[PDB]
Amino acid sequence: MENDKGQLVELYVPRKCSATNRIIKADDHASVQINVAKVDEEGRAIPGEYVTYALSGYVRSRGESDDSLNRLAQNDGLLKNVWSYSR
Amino acid sequence: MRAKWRKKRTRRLKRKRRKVRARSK
Amino acid sequence: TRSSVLADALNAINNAEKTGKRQVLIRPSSKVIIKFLQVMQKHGYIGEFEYIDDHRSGKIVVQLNGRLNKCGVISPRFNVKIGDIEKWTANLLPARQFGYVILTTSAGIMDHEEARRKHVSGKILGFVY
Amino acid sequence: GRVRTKTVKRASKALIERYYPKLTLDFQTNKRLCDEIATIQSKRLRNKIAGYTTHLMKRIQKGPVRGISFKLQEEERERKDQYVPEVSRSNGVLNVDNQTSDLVKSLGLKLPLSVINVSA
Amino acid sequence: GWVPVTKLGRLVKAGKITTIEEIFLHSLPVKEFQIIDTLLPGLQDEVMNIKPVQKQTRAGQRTRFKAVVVVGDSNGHVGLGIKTAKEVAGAIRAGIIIAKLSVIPIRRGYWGTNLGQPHSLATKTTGKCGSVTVRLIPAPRGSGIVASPAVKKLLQLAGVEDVYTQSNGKTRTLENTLKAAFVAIGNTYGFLTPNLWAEQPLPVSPLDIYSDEASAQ
Amino acid sequence: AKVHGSLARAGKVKSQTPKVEKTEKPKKPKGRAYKRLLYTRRFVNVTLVNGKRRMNPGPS
Amino acid sequence: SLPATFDLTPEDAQLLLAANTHLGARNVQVHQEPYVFNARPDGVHVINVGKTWEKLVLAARIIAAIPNPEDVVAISSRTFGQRAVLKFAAHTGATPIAGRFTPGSFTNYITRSFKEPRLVIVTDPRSDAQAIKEASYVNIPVIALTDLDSPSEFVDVAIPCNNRGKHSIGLIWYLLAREVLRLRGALVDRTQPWSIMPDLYFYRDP
Amino acid sequence: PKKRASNGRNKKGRGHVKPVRCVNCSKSIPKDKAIKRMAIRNIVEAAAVRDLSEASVYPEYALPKTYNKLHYCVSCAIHARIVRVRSREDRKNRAPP
Amino acid sequence: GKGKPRGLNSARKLRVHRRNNRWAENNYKKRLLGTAFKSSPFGGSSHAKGIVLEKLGIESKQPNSAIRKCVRVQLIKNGKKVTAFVPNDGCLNFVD
RNA sequence: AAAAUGUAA
RNA sequence: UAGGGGAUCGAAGAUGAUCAGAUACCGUCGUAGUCUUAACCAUAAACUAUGCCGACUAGGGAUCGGGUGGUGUUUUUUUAAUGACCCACUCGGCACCUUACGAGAAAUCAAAGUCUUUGGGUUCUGGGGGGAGUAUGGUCGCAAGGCUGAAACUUAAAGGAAUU
Repeated sequence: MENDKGQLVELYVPRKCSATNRIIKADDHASVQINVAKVDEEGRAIPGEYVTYALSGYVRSRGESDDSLNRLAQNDGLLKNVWSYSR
Repeated sequence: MRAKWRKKRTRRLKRKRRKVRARSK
Repeated sequence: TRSSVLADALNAINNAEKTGKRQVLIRPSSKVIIKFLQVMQKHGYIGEFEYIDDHRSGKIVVQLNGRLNKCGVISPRFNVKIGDIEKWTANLLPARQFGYVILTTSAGIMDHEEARRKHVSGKILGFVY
Repeated sequence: GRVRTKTVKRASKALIERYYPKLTLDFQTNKRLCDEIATIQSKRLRNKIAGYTTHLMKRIQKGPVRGISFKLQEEERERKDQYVPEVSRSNGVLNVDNQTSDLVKSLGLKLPLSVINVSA
Repeated sequence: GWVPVTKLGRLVKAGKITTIEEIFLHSLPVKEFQIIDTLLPGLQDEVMNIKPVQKQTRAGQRTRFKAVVVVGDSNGHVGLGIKTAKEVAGAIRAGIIIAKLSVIPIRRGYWGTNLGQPHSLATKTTGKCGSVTVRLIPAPRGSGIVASPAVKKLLQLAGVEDVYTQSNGKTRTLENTLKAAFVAIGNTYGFLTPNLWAEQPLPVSPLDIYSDEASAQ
Repeated sequence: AKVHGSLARAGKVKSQTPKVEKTEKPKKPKGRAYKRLLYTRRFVNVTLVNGKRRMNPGPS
Repeated sequence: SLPATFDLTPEDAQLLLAANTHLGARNVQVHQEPYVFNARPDGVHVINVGKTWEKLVLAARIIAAIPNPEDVVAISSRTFGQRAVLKFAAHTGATPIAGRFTPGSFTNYITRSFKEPRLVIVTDPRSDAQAIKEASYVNIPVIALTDLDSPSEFVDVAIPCNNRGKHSIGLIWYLLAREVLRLRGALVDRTQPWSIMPDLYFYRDP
Repeated sequence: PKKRASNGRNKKGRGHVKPVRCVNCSKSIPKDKAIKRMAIRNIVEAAAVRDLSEASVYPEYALPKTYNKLHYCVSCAIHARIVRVRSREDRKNRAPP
Repeated sequence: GKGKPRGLNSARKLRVHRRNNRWAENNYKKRLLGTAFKSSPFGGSSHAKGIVLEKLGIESKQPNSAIRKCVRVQLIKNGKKVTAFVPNDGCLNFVD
């Protein structure tokens, strides 16, 4: 989204679903962003160290936010085993 | 009205004019 | 019966993105459907596929992302005359900057702009975006 | 008909929840108690407030009252929350089946095995 | 005399967010009308038409007033104001308040070129309502807003210039014609386009970092 | 219905009305001069910013 | 990311067996819940205790990840977990709403029940279907303690519990507080017994 | 319009049934599309029961019962019988109570 | 398909049913049937002439209550006696 | 069990 | 149509009451008929008012037929063996429950979904309502009727779902 002389034209930049690659728009009142704080030594989650996860409004309308939850959580290292891809 | 009665009306009316056309043969 | 095999593979794919699938499965697959999977893959619409080999027709499990929205077919196989390409872009293509109409030519299964450089023509397959 | 309305239950409720450390089952004191804390308009009106609360005082002396409290009873609730004085882990250890026997065999420890019969 | 409520309303009365783009960015909803005005001073009006809606009673009748008003400006901001009040005057004032609670941004670029300044639309989008489908097609500069008299002045206060429209069904109805257009422009940002196929960091919410000052008293 | 009614009123009300004529009214220019007076008498010095617009108001 | 010693523990797991939180459901088993450790015959199932610790420690990363620890709603439909939700907001500082929920606690800012949350918690996702729609119109995280029967409609995290009642509700919220302090709080290590009593939670008669 | 997915009372899987006769007016009604209730009562009333064990012999006697099945025609079950109709969502109820 | 043949060689099938469905038109029917060339007081014309047969007084219907004040005509190219409507206020004194 | 009807206001 | 049979109910008809009238609704008798043999007639709110095949989008339980497992039970003479039932699973099914992000005028329907993000293959019909499924010819039929199927003229409504 630009023009002949470069520059970023057309205001406003919407988000996107990290589980469905489906853009997050404002008319969705059912999309939830997760804020998982990254803990280190002696615990301490840190007030500014979080991991964001995109789970759209349609995902909640079916209850599938739990499937890609284990999916998106397992590969980053917060879920020791638990879920299995190969089924 | 009931169209079952409208089909009984025309039924006898066609049969009536059928024997009247046979009076010319 | 089973007439257009390409239209059936796209069938399971239409409702696949309507749910948010990360995978799909086609059947029974032909040579034509193979070169079309490479068309979307070539521009970055879908991902890579894996054709499972069996002693029948065949099956392909394509791993899709979420960039693809609508994948359809144009039945039957229509005759194009170079002028049909510049009219069909306004026949169903969402934009004038993006979108590809793939068809069948003698030199291979490609789109209108690639067939533009080589002035090639033949029949028609489907639409992509 | 002769039934209490909105302003009756409403007003009788306010007085009892903020001035409970008083009151009795007497009419001449509960009536003059309405005259010592708040302000009214007429007498007949004031008489109805007092009569409905002597009715409520009789149900408060019998334990719990439906819809009313003042924090004093939440502490009273903690006292009578411990019953039993005997217990109902005493009889044997674990009463199971043949199917529940294979269950302990896969994950547990302080849960022994005992077989039954069952007819499906 | 504004003084709102919630963390959302107090972080706007504090001046931590002067852009309405932050609202639409995190998909967060609206609750107060006066908040959308502290972020959008240039909001203009345009009343379409009022049609008295009647209801029967054990005695006779009792008609109200169905005022169809819209808001927004020449940029990308529009408002949907549906109101049913006792009087025509009350339906005008309270109908504008409702139009603020339903504000949404619109997408439109060029017909097929890339020069400068979005003139036309982006893609083929549509919105339905009851039995009225309204498709939006991109048009070249120099043309005009091609549609009905009502949907024409609607897109005028939408910020767009060139457009085409094709309907199917019963369209003589102001409500469903314009309610389906409110849907067509809402789907402008609901269809994946190549020039927007890069992954975004998806920033942390303002009411998270500013959730320290707007909590309580 | 009635196939044969009464035709005594062929131009009844037409002539039973009073006789009033047209006086010689002020001259109005033709063409370009005429549209010059519409441009001012509706936009420039306007008509009346009372509610909306009137070219044929009331008795006030 | 992984902590340090927040892995598999013999003491933590044997206390979950004294809670009966490993007992499964019956004829019912909702599709999205294939978290079993052997199918128990006679119409029953089993719950993986290691994968259940995972659910509790994850949603807890979202608990202490909220700015002010007071805007956390602790809803309870079950009378069995009413004193349990009162003790959770009593150690962190959140807001408990046990008993009557009332439509207008997330919406309708005119009432004294309305509170703007950043994290929501539910006991029984079946009967609390009203608190489910509340958060689904304002963009806020939803937690639910399901078994195998309760449908996970509009929820983010669905932990495998025992909503049947008994002592299962008081066991869950007990370890939830011990975790909001282990990671940024008044906690120290793993060899920490915690002075608090679990028999203060649970249902007490009458 | 159509208010019941069964129209009257079931008709899926066959497409024809033998019509029986109403017991009150005796109007021919389809087998499955008719109403029949259990009349699992006693021989007498709740009073003349001890009067029987008074005149009869044997120890305490026995006391018999009588079962029956009443067939109606919808018009009969409403005149003052098994009906009282229902509301929109309450019509879909399938429990005896 | 949805009720139709997308057949390359079934071009005539589409042509067959099309003509039969055109007969359902009130405008197409009257056009190719030459309705004016048969009956209709106007045989291919928009203007015609007749002769006054007599002076009538036909009235109106609902939701009204009044008279129409009419007359009678007669085709020259045909010979068919007809009836016409007299416009304006009166002017029956100029017909005859 | 029986118990119909409605002039331009 | 022609034979046989022909209890019962019962178009017609008869008849006592019923109504102002009663050739209806109520009672009673009873011709054809209701059954079968050989020919016909070929229309039904003949409906799931939903044509035929093909694929996918849903959580689950019932339930008929075949199938596979279970150191499950019943039969006992005896471990048996089958047969019966239970539970897991499965195709062809007969339907249902809660939703449907979908579609739909609405009611609603896992189809009436995959329809402006417009095409799997294919059949037949309607194009405001009347007039009128009427006319003429034709055509099958013993007849009744069936099949195909108009015109003149008329009118701004007919109509469908749903809220008060």
